[PDB]
Amino acid sequence: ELDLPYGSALTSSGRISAVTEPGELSVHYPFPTMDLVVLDDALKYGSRAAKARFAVYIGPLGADTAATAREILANVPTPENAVLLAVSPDQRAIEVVYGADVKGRGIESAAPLGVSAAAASFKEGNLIDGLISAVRVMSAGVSPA
Amino acid sequence: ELEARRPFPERMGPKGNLIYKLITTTDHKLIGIMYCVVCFAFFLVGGLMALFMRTELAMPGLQFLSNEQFNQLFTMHGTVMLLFYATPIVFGFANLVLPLQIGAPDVAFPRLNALSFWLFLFGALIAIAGFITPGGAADFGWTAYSPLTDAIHSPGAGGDLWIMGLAVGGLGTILGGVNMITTVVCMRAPGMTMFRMPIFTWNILVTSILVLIAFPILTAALFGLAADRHLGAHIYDPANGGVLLWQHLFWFFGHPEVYIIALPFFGIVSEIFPVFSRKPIFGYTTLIYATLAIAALSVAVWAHHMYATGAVLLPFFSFMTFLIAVPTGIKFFNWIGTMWKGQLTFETPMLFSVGFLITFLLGGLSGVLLASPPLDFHVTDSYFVIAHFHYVLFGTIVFATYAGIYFWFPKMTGRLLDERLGKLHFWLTFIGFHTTFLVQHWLGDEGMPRRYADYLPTDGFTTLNVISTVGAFILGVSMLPFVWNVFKSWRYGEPVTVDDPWGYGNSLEWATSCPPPRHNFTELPRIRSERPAFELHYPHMVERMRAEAHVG
Amino acid sequence: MHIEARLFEILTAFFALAAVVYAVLTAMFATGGVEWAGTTALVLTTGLTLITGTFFRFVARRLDTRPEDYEDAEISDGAGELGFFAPHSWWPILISLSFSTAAVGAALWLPWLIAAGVAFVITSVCGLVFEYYWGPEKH
Amino acid sequence: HTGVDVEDVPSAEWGWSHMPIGVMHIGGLLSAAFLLVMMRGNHVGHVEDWFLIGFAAVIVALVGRNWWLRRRGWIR
Amino acid sequence: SLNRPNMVSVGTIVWLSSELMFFAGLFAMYFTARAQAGGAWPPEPTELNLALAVPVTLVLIASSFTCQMGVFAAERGDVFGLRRWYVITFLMGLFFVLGQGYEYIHLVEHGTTIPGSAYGSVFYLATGFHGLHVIGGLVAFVLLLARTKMSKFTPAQATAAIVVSYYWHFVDIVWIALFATIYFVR
Amino acid sequence: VLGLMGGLLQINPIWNLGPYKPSQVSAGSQPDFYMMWTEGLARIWPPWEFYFWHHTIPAPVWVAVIMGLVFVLLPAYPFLEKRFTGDYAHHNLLQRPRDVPVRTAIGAMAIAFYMVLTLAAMNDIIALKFHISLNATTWIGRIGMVILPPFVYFITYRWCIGLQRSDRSVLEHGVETGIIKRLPHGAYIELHQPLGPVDEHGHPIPLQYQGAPLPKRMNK
Amino acid sequence: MSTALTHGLIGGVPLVLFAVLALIFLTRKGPHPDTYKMSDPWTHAPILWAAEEPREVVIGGGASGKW
Ligand code: HEA
Ligand code: HEA
Ligand SMILES: [Cu+2]
Repeated sequence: ELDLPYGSALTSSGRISAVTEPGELSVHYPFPTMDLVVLDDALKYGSRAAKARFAVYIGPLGADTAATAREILANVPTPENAVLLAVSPDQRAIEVVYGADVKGRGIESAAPLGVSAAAASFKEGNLIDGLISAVRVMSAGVSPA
Repeated sequence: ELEARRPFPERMGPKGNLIYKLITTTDHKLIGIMYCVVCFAFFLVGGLMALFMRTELAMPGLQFLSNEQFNQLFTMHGTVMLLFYATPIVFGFANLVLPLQIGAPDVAFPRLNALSFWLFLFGALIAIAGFITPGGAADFGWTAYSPLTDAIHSPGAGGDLWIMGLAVGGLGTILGGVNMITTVVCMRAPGMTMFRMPIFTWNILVTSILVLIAFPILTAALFGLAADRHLGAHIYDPANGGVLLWQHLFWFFGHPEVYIIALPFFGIVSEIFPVFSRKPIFGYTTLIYATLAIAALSVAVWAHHMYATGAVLLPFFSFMTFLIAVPTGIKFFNWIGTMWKGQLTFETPMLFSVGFLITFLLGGLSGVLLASPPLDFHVTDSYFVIAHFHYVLFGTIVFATYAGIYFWFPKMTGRLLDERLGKLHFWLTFIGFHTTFLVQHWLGDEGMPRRYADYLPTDGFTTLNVISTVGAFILGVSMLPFVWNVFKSWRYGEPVTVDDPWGYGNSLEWATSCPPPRHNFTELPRIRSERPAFELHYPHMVERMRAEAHVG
Repeated sequence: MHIEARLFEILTAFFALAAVVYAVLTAMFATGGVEWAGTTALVLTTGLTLITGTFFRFVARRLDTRPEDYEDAEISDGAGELGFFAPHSWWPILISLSFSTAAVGAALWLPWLIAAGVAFVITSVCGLVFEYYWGPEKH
Repeated sequence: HTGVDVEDVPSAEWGWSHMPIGVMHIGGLLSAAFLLVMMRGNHVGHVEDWFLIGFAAVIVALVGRNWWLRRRGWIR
Repeated sequence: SLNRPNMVSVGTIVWLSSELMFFAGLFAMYFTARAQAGGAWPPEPTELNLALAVPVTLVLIASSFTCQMGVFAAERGDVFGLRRWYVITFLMGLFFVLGQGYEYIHLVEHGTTIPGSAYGSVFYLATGFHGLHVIGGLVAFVLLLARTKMSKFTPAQATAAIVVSYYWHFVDIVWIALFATIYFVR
Repeated sequence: VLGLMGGLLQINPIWNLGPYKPSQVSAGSQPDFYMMWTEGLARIWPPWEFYFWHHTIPAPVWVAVIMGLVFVLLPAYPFLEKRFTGDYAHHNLLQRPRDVPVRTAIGAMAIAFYMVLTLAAMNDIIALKFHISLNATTWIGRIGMVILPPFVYFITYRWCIGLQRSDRSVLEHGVETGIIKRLPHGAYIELHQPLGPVDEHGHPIPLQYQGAPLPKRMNK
Repeated sequence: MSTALTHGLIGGVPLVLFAVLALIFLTRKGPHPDTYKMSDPWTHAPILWAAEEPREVVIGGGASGKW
């Protein structure tokens, strides 16, 4: 009873079957591919060496920023053992949230470091680049447990 | 509600993910990929042989080759290009997209599939491994005429390997055909009757019937030839009717072969046209009947290859080839009608299909010109014939195969091939091809027969050979963009996170996830026509599809 | 199945017509009489299509309607349990290797290689046929 | 053990599963040098040295590609 | 679901048709080179002993009925009748091929050879391939019996038995054709 | 078995030969198959000699040192492996060759080297029966001696890891039975069979690997 | 016909044609969206990227900073 914007159709299962016109894409990420790849292996190999999902958020936080960040953290598959990094380029605000299960592993000694590195890299206009730096430092900080 | 994703899908895959799955596999998708890759390797080998031939044929005089080496070159070129690249690519496309199109989880016999693939590969490797013999590979023609392939003439050890490799490959092809017929007949979705399945599937069924009719007789002829070579079996002596017997048997095999490698690509292009024309396929049942007619007629024209022997009944075969010329015409007109008054967009598959149309029309015109005996009395065994069958072969296999690759790459990978590289590739191929093979009509009309390694400067036709070799080198350079595009776009390249990346699709394969799961389906739609995915993605269109389906 | 049988009957009719016409047109008007090499191929391709069509016809007459042959039907009709489709197996590549050994032993006239190839083909085919029927080991 | 990760090699704590990469790189270079020097004492022919140089060039190209891709972080 | 028309049956039928085309090629080889040799086209050193060609044909024809009785006992779920009938069929097929080998020996003894004549070539090449098909059928019989021995009897075994049975029927009738062409028409 | 094959097959018919005389020779001069590698190494080693003051170092010296190096590297392997891996504990349970990819690859490389050396010893027989040039076989051996071992190493490593992954897949899920169903909303599943306990919704709980082989066919 | 110029054409025409066709086609714009530059506002939909690595709502800490 939703809109299904001109091509989507709900199947006999819950799956949606979307389409695309011959001359467009289906991602629309305003970043180059060769930086998406770098952010991806950062996010994967740093999560291997720390036993904790690392996430990244870029949308707006038009409220109490920490409230909204911990509202968002409930969307990671295992939020209790996860580390999220939120960024709002309009409000120019950085927010790092933890989980209850990931703590006592050297996290708060590393969150301000990551925030400072992300800010120092953002002050020139490098979004993906600062995200990479912050993920690197926080993943190198947290210990496996 | 937000929903977690990845910045970019994974590029390659874990270590040890493929090599053992490659040996024990039984799913048709991996086997189709293997088919395609090895067939393109063999295509590259054959093309290299052709480039050697061209660079010798320019500049009168034997610069770096010999007569023996030239004969081996054109023999192996013809053999590889016809039997180790086209006949298996047919089954490659079949194994790729037939079970998806009929809505089945697998092929009928899943281990016979792998058996067929491995038989093909090892037979090809056996037949090619005659070049490491000090005497060389087979040196007779591709056709292996009657007393020249005896034991007295052609005594080397390359002809034996030739014969045995062909036998093994033929066994593999017969098994593949059996599997395809059984799959199309038995395993089918619970809603679709046989007059709702796509045209590609019908062409594959008919081609499999032709394979079953044609290949066993070739195996019989080859066993007779091997008996004659290794036991002195007096089967093909000219003292008996041994010279014309071989020709009758071989051509009864060999014309159904060209129609076998022609029909499924007609299917491919007929399946690509409506997606980019935004229209239904014009004359469904008409196309089915034309396919059946071509199939029935293809076995009773075998002797239009033996006009110059003076030993056949000319009016019969001449008239019946004139007859087989018609259904191809109705097929062509149905394609043009499907493109008529639509909304055309020229992405790479549509571009390659239009190129196919043009090239095949010219080739078929030259062929129907060739079909009259008093004209074949002059142009046979010349370069006119070479230009003709190169037009038809190229325009069909090469162009329709590139179209099929650019069309079904996402449905098998989840990525998208680049389009600028695709356009560059198409234009290079088109220009080089039409510049390498056009002057050969004139080159062969004036006396220059096929299979000559040298000629004299006092003769004419020394500039036309230079133009042809320039074109051949352009065609050779035209393959770098394609392999670069495939090498880059398989790992990187814009991912596909939806069904049907070419909107307005049909055929029930664009109704499942872009890389299909194992067993190909998580749910099926209700089937009412031959465009089920189109009616699934645009439910507000069935009233208009049923209302105005008969204006014309 | 009703349409497959009709297809094969059409093909058999045309092939028989062509065979008879060719035979009687080369009995006269030809250099040496009946041609004897295309005639045979034509009668026996007629026989091929005839065998297949007759089998399909019998199976169709001995069968009730099927969700595939039937229009008007829905996906809840075919709900059930299909046959047995073999998962992973490695015997095909060994069969192909054995057959290739026998073939290369027949190309170069080497009888010992032909014997070895035939033995390997028998062994590999036995392995393929018995793969899903060997019981647990007896200890 | 010296160390690899279990998602790469599932049985990493049951047996030796890692060999350093410098061994493989320098071994490839040494084998290429052996192929190149194997054409000393040219015995009346040059069909063989074409093959020698081709195989050596292919080996060097593979080693160079691997080294360059590892140096830029495209592999691990 | 299971779409009652069996799958193995369709596969075996289409493959049998292809093999018929193979034998078509062999027949076409034989008929040419018979229109060439004029007069006594079987050369003088050959004489086809009919006193031994008929018994083997009759034992093959009887083996057909034996195989049919076997598949009859198979379609109802009892294996021992199948085993008995198929052992009988195997025995008499072996006897047929042994008699054929004996005729080959006595024919080459004082006459035709493959490199000696054209008739000898076409004769040996038309009958030896049929002999090879018979030997393949015997191997199939042995394999099927072992498979029935090694596990429980289910419908799949019945399907295997049926398809082997009518493959053997095919080889039998094609032999009937070969024999009627070679020995009686001449 | 030994009696049968000593009665039915002929070996070393010395009477077809003659007594030894330093002036006559024949064409097949091979030793038994356990010295063929020594002969092949002597055949495919290039002619590198050194001539300095009043002396000469011929080519077969190379064969001598290579032979000695092989015979010295064979008995000293366990100490090399324990020095390189650094594992000095007692062991009474064996390893499956698929759990130790590096050692399996080393062994496969050594076996490939041995096979190349052994086939390079029957040059004459191979080039005569299979129609190949003799110089071609010499160069094929001389190049294979360098490019076949590493290729075999690479393939064996990847193959071992593939086998490990195939084991982990049947540990996580159950044994594939090969039966297909259609699931009235047109879905195809394949009816796995669990090896242990099951959870609330029918999926089996994954097991842990214990170094023992796992069944792959339902009839076993 | 003047062996030098035959070799010259055969070696030069294909590569020249490749050059013109590449400069014609490979210098256009792809369908990829052009990079986002932080001087200007952010209009794209919200983005959430997970790690996916370890297979299978009480907060433990936090931090902040505003550039
Ligand atoms: C893959 C394909 C392929 C195809 C499709 C064809 C198609 C045809 N071929 Fe060709 N042919 C070969 C491959 C192919 N051929 C090969 C490989 C050889 C020789 C090889 C060898 O000898 O070594 C060969 C040789 C060959 C010969 C003998 C050459 C000889 O002298 O040696 C002849 C004529 O007898 C012939 C005829 C035809 C005809 C009549 C068609 C017809 O199918 C085509 C009809 C097509 C049309 C496009 C008509 C278009 C229709 C309309 C537009 C309506 C127009 C109506 C009128 C003009 C009436 N072919
Ligand atoms: C399906 C088939 C097919 C295809 C695609 C081709 C492709 C080509 N053919 Fe071929 N040809 C035949 C089928 C085919 N041919 C047949 C049947 C005959 C006659 C048979 C005979 O007489 O017996 C024949 C004969 C034939 C001749 C004349 C032989 C004779 O003298 O009579 C010539 C050249 O004039 C020729 C040219 C070409 C050219 C230039 C291509 C170009 O299309 C190919 C361009 C290809 C490439 C250059 C490959 C690219 C290669 C490189 C990139 C090298 C890279 C190398 C490695 C990586 C290994 N063909
Ligand atoms: Cu001709």
